[PDB]
Amino acid sequence: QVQLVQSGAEVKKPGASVKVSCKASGYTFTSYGISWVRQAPGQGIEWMGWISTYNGNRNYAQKVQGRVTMTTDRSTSTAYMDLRSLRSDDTAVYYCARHGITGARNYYYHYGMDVWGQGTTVTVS
Amino acid sequence: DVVMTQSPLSLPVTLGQPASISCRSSQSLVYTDGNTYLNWFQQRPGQSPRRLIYKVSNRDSGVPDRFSGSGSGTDFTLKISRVEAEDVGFYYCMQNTHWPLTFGGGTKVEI
Amino acid sequence: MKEPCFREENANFNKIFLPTIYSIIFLTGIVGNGLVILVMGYQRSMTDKYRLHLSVADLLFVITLPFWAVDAVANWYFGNFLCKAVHVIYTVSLYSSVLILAFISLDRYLAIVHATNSQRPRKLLAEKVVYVGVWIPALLLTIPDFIFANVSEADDRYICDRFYPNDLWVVVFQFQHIMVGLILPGIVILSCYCIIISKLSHSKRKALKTTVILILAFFACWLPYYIGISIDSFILLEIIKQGCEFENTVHKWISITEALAFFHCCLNPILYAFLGA
Ligand SMILES: CC(C)CCC[C@@H](C)[C@H]1CC[C@H]2[C@@H]3CC=C4C[C@@H](O)CC[C@]4(C)[C@H]3CC[C@]12C
Repeated sequence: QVQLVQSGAEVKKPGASVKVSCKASGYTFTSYGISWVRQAPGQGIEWMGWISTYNGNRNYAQKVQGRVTMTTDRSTSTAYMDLRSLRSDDTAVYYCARHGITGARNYYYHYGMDVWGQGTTVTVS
Repeated sequence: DVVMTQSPLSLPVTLGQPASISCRSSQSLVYTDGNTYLNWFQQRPGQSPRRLIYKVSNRDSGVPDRFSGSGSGTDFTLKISRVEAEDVGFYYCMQNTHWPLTFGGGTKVEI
Repeated sequence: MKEPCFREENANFNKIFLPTIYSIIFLTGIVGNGLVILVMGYQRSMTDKYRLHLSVADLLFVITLPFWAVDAVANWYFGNFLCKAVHVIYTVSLYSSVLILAFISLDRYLAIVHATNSQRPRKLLAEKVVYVGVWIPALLLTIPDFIFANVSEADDRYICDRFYPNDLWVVVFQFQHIMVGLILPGIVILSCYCIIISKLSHSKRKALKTTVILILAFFACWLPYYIGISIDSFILLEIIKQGCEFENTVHKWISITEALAFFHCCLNPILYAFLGA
């Protein structure tokens, strides 16, 4: 079955780094892209970034640009997100979603958000 | 880039009675191929968001017949013809036509 | 470190302009190839024998077109097996025509250059060697179409496409396409014709001119498409960096020149009707 499994909840000191994973199963990993989103407690859902598992094209949001990097692993079919220079504002829940489709003659971004992860709670103190 | 405004902030409804949540965008959400890509998400407390309706009024697989969506252009609406005890949660509307995607404010359905 | 460019689609160019061209090409090619096969098979020379093979190779492509047209208009309702079948048939009919043209060039070389003792190798070559040299390599070159051609679902849309692990197999197979379809048969044809013209300088032209016209038309219908493929492959290698609008422009022109090159399945019955056979 199509599913995405994330890592566990975690607590970090200010100025540390967070590396959160997202493993996909039940579908061809390289036919889509992975979008990383976050939701803060008592706040709306905010988009954070998009990475293409096909050709390694990535795009980060302007608010988080300069502190976030994304990578993929085809052999283990997983996607990572590394966030550095943490502040107390980064305490949130991070979700991983399947977003976009990327084939030989199709490279769109308006298909997806069908399946999501369980989300990991990152607490910065 | 594109802001989405939802109403009402809180929607107290009674069982068996319809409910309506309306959100409007800053720009026209019509793509260059004539299709509108606005979809609705439901989030229960302690779980990841789950879609209900995509492409303005197309339902997913597994959602009941109560949920329906309408509106076009820059004003879209979600309606629940009969509120049940399992409809409590947060509702969001997200557009995927302009890069990047944006989410709505979120409305809490209170039984 | 590289930003992405997503493709652009509009309802006016794709969904209206491309189905009409596909339908016109389908009706023209099916009628022409059906008439040619009916006349040849059930009433010759050797060029006619090779042109019957070209007509049969064109029929598969014409059959394949009603699927691409429907996919362009509405959707892909035909499943997963038919996706692979369409890709395999398209590749076979694409690769099995240029080789037959090269065989025609070799036959003309044998007939004109020697003309003394050639009826035996011409027979042997025509009957025995075309099956083992045109169709078998064409079938073998379709393994990637068997493997990587799949249908994928996004929202309510099914797409038939070749899904590779990353953007380098696309370059590899585009270079393979160019090398197989344009260079080695091109070298063979242009060397046979160079030696023929060298032999006939100090000196038959009713069939030689017809064959030359056919080969020139076939190789002139495909040249813009090959130029577009080369430019796209030189963009994927990141040797050409000219922004993001340039990529969309070249993609649109590749689509247009592919639609133009899809007219190669009608040249044979046009040179049959006009030149009088
Ligand atoms: C998988 C699909 C595409 C079949 C692949 C094999 C096709 C392309 C091959 C298999 C055997 C071939 C046929 C073998 C013999 C003849 C007789 C000849 O007088 C005309 C061509 C014709 C009719 C060939 C056309 C191409 C052919 C049908």
